[PDB]
Amino acid sequence: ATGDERFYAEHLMPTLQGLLDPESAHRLAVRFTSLGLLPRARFQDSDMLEVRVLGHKFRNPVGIAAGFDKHGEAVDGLYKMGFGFVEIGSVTPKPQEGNPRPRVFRLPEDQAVINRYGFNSHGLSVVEHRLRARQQKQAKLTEDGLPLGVNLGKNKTSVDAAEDYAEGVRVLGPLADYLVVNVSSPNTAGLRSLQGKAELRRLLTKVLQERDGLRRVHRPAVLVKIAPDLTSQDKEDIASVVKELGIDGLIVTNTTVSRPAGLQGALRSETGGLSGKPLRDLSTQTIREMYALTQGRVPIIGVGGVSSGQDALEKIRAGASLVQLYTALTFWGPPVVGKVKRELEALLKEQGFGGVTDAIGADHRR
Ligand SMILES: Cc1cc2nc3c(=O)[nH]c(=O)nc-3n(C[C@H](O)[C@H](O)[C@H](O)COP(=O)(O)O)c2cc1C
Ligand SMILES: COC(=O)/C(C)=C/CC/C(C)=C/Cc1c(O)c(Cl)c(C)c(C=O)c1O
Ligand SMILES: O=C(O)c1cc(=O)[nH]c(=O)[nH]1
Repeated sequence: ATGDERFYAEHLMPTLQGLLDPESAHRLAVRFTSLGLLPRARFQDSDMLEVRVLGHKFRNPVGIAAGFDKHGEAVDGLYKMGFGFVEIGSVTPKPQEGNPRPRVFRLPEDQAVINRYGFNSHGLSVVEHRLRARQQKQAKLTEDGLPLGVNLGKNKTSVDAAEDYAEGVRVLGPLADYLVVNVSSPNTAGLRSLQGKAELRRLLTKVLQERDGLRRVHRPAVLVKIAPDLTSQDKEDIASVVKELGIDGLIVTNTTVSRPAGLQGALRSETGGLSGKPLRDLSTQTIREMYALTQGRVPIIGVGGVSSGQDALEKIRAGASLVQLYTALTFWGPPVVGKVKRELEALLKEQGFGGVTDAIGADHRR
């Protein structure tokens, strides 16, 4: 372990969190990232960490989850942190404010966060222009194993959900290596009902048609991001639709509306999605289920409570080809990225895997 890891985790981050309200801290973190006010990412990615999936090379399998850089303001700073891929968003078609403040809450005793942002978004046009300003820089990054994902949401007041996602595909699809159809935010009324079989098939047919209409060089993979709170029936239905339509992958999972027994944080009963440690194993089990239901043939990006190499490898062994983290960054700061990667490499060696690829879904073959 490094001096920076300890300094950030034990001193700098908790001291600053003591001084800054959650959303102010989030805004400052985005600003610091965009400005490159970041510690040295000392860890060099080994060949063992490379993954080929979704029509792309990923230099390492650790990405930043959606919701950190909602508006595509900090993409390059996120690569400088050592993330193998960056996901921005969620982005809505029209700009919208989201919910009133406060709308993000720390649960320090649980290493968790609850948020009810409600898709605060600069909107498609602003994000489009932001991504266009660095489009060729991104093309080079992608070629060098550092892909970009764009996560799409829907406006609060929109009368046609499928048309919102279609607009996102048309506007940001040409700027993305992959798109995410986010049907799992707990903070937009009626959104999670789009995970239902009939609604999902209709929505995804339209999304895929719009994607297929993009020029070849500008044609992204399409993934669906799902909740950790689905019934067994819901999961069976999603797997069926994914296979029927040839959806490129799944992101598993969004935040939970559950409140696991044992939460200690004073703010545990705030409305919103819960992330971090209490979500971890619920998310891992959802990855495990979805991998089995799709016969290991559908790439999964595993997300929820990853804060160590062990957390990452558990999701990989459960069936994730790639992982993301967010809440761990909020507690431990930028050095957490190198920590996860270093620990993951060590564990892969210890468990006799030649690399990440060999470990994907390994628990299912035990
Ligand atoms: C403050 C906050 C905002 C988020 N915003 C989004 C979002 O806009 N779109 C999305 O798909 N997921 C969003 N998420 C969910 C994360 O992408 C991720 O699925 C979830 O937090 C679990 O990972 P973690 O435990 O590493 O944070 C957000 C999470 C947090 C904590
Ligand atoms: C990348 O940011 C940094 O390196 C530093 C030192 C940021 C200072 C502000 C800070 C202590 C942020 C921690 C924090 C938070 O405390 C909370 Cl609650 C959230 C939601 C986020 C979202 O990114 C978050 O980053
Ligand atoms: O904007 C939000 O509230 C949000 C979206 C999402 O998909 N997940 C989440 O936890 N929050």
